[PDB]
Amino acid sequence: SGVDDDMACHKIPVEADFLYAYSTAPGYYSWRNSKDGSWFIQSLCAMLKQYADKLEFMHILTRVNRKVATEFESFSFDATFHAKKQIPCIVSMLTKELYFY
Amino acid sequence: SGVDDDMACHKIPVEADFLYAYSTAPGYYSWRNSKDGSWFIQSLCAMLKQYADKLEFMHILTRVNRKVATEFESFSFDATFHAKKQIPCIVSMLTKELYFY
Amino acid sequence: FALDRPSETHADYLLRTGQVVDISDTIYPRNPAMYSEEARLKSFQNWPDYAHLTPRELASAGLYYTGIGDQVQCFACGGKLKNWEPGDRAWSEHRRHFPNCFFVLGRNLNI
Amino acid sequence: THADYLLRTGQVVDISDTIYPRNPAMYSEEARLKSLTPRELASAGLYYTGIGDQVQCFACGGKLKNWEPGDRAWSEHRRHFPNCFFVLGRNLN
Amino acid sequence: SLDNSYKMDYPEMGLCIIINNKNFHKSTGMTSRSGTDVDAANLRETFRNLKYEVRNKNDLTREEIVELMRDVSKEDHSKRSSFVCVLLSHGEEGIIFGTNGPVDLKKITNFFRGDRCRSLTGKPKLFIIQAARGTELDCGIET
Amino acid sequence: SLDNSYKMDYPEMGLCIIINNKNFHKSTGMTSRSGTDVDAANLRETFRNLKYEVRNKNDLTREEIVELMRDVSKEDHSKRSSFVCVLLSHGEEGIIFGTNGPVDLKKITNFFRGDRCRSLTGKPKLFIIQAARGTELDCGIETD
Ligand SMILES: [Zn+2]
Ligand SMILES: [Zn+2]
Repeated sequence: SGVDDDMACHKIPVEADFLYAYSTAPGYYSWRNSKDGSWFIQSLCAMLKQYADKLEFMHILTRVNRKVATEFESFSFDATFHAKKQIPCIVSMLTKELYFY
Repeated sequence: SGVDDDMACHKIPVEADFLYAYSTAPGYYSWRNSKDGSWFIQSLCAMLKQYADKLEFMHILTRVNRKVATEFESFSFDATFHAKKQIPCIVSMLTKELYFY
Repeated sequence: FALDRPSETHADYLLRTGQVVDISDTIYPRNPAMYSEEARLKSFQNWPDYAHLTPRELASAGLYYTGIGDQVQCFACGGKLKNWEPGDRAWSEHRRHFPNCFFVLGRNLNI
Repeated sequence: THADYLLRTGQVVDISDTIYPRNPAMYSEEARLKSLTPRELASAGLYYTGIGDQVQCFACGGKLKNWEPGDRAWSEHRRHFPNCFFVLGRNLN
Repeated sequence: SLDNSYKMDYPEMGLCIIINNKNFHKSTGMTSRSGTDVDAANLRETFRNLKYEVRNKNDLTREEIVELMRDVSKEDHSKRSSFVCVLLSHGEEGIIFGTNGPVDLKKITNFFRGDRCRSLTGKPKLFIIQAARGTELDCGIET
Repeated sequence: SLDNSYKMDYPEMGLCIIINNKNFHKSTGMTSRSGTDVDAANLRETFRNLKYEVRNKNDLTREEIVELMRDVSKEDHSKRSSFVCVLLSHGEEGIIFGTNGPVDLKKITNFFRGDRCRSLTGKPKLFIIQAARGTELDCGIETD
């Protein structure tokens, strides 16, 4: 059995402090360049390189969202896959801000 | 058929600029107080009231995550549901920062 | 249930149907009577001379005297603190031993 | 569908990285400045075509001409080709 | 720089639809969500103070919700800076309940896709969901 | 300020496991992910410059991945400020591929639950996933 020491024991969710930086929205496909890497990773590094030392992680990943959403559009000879866009997906369950600097 | 005009038109993902502020992690239950509202909404308003005028939305919602994760734990006479915790879930697909002020 | 749907799980049932609820709001504060600071202050009628800690500091940390030794109790969590040593700040000790207390946490009590 | 097949199997890929820049030869600004403020146009990635005042972008391949007073190279470049990599900042080569 | 934060100048701040579902048909098997009104209330005050045009709705059916969203998605948000929708109801992974049954959040959400509500394109669309996403419980950890 | 931001002082910055899956068994039906190495490379540089202890892995099987995570989840991250895991592979809603088949992200993720990896409790655990989550395509919308 257990004791009434409920008020003396402090806990945090076992699922807390996790951050999932997805490359595409749920249910969607994720694009790769013929041979120059992927849209997301490409932007991730870029933004990490420029802002790691001056922005909170959420804002950096929000930069990535704009970069991917703004600067990318697919090119295929098959109309079915041509001119497609993509939006990354930030899933944060963090409890504090994360600065790499 | 298409023309060499791609470069002449700019687009953004139709799924971009969306923000889903979930009260609990995927697959998890979400708690309500016997009659005093819900853990999440309660914290949401609280944090919105204090920081709406001085913090970016992500950071505000990150405040909510900590509030819910830190200040709440369930109480039930049934051991099966007693002393349970909860972590909200921020799902951002935003491209810019959002300040309410 | 166990008779009707033997193979299913009652717990999962209660949750899916949203019957599970946190009743903390009917358990705390443990002592409504000592809700107010004044009511609290009014409890140190015989606080021991040896002490290191005055009623106001203790009452302000939500603690009210129990009438025994230097043992006080929290109106919120019901926790008991005693044998206060020099340097012991009411509030700091309160959360050290009861970090999960509503008053300590800032969780709404009742109004 | 064959289409759904190709996607599920991850065979669909963006080949922009093999189509742009449209003209590798005019990749560099100096190469540009070679063949309307030259130093300005070239800086907007546009290189002269040899006809009238018609220039072209090494990246997107777009053509601009008949420049009117007040026309800033770069501003015109993105107005007519807002989807251009050079204009957007998307990696090139 | 320039333009790295949403523009919030626009005349109106935007709509804040609050769907507060408290009672459900016996046909759903779902119990009431007493205490839900305190939320509906609190949110209203909160977002009004933020200059949003709040609109409360209660015990709507899946149809009513779908319909409500569809209508609102067709208003002209041109002079509005953003959009907010708050759902308070039962739910599970990707589902929210109308007083008479479940609906896919996606169906509610799609009405505002950048191509289905041009008036909101490029503007932040916020959805706040207070509902279960399954039956798992976090046992928590000490520290 | 107090509980405003994670503590990043700890001796080490933390691990940065990069799983780079390029070739898959004919049994999976999945095609190769050529160009994936440029990513694996770029990430490595990026996170090294951030002082992370990077560790690359290639063409692991679902078992190897599960195993890899399990092992890493049992190291002692006490002196480490955080943890980062980057997955590059095929996938769909909630799934990622090992060269020989799919695995639930949740299974990989659970190894680091606040109660299964005490060494990381209260520390930020970041998972970066470059993979499909379905076959939907964003047709996009035009911008003034
Ligand atoms: Zn207490
Ligand atoms: Zn161009």
